[PDB]
Formats: sequence, structure tokens, C-alpha cells
Amino acid sequence: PKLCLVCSDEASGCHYGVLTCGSCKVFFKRAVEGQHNYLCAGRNDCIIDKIRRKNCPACRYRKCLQAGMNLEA
Amino acid sequence: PPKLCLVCSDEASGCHYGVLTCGSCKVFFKRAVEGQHNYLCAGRNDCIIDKIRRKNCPACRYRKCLQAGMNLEA
DNA sequence: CGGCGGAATTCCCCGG
DNA sequence: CCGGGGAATTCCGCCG
Ligand SMILES: [Zn+2]
Ligand SMILES: [Zn+2]
Ligand SMILES: [Zn+2]
Ligand SMILES: [Zn+2]
Repeated sequence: PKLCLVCSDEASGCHYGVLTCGSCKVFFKRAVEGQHNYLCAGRNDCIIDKIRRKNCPACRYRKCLQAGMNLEA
Repeated sequence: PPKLCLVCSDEASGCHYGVLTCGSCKVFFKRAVEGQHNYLCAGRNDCIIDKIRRKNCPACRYRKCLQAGMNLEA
């Protein structure tokens, strides 16, 4: 019944404050500590789902932050 | 000098599969044309393809390859 | 020779 | 951790 609030894939639980799948959990972790600067090839509104989440780390990371994901939480 | 890749605008290494392109776009088209051919765009299918952003959308990059006229028979 | 196709190699993101 | 797979550079075979 329950889905990841970022990519809509089935969630593994509440990670960093937000209900997410394992891949988004690990992605957000790597993004914050990598101090990554991502660039969208689109309009920064990109569709993020199970398949398309690979395409735009920028919009995926943005969705993580907007969903409320945080390292200390 | 110089000449630019007609796909991503990076410097072109020569004429590959009929079109002036960089090395990276050469091997990309090779992989894509023999691949699963299912690529999906997360955008509006207008995604900007340049040296920085060409990794982001295989679908749009492949489309630009085709539009530029790239083919295996060349 | 130089140009092109292409395989091989290296690098890195992704996800189980 | 690990393996899978794409990206891009490197290296080689062929031919005009
Ligand atoms: Zn997710
Ligand atoms: Zn995007
Ligand atoms: Zn190119
Ligand atoms: Zn696109």
C-alpha cells in the first residue's frame, strides 16, 4: 500500500525523516555528504519515478529536500 | 579550427556514422542503436544536450543523434 | 600515412 | 560490501 514520497517506488520505511525506498535513502545520503552540485538538463520540474529517477539527480535531490529529508532527524 | 559535435556541441573527433561528432557521442549511438531502445525522458523531450548535461537524458541524446542523421550503414 | 569502426579498458553511479 | 551497467577514453584492425 505504501510508496516512496520521492520516486513513488515501494518504500522500505521512514528514512531521514521521510518515507522512502532504499535507493532514495542511499541516494540522499551520498548526495549530502558528497556536497554534490547537480545540474538539470530540463526545467527543474523533472518527473521522478522508478525508471526516470536515474536521469536527473538534481530534481531527485531537490525532491528529497522538499519532502523534508535531513541527516539529523 | 575548431569543429563541433552536431549532437552535444563538444569538440568533434571526426565524422562518425555519417555525422560530425565527438568520440563520446560516437560510442553512445553505437550502444543505443544496438540496445533495448526503450529510453525514457524525465522532461519534455527537449532536454539540453551538451558536454555537461549529455549524461542526464539518453532519450534526448539518442533523438538528437537520429535527427542529426547518424546511422550504422554510414 | 590518416580516418573510421569497434573492441577493450577504466571510471563511476546505482541499487540489492 | 558487491555486481551490473552506462559513460568515455584508449587501443587496435582495416582500408583508401
Ligand atoms: Zn524512492
Ligand atoms: Zn531535472
Ligand atoms: Zn558529442
Ligand atoms: Zn530528455
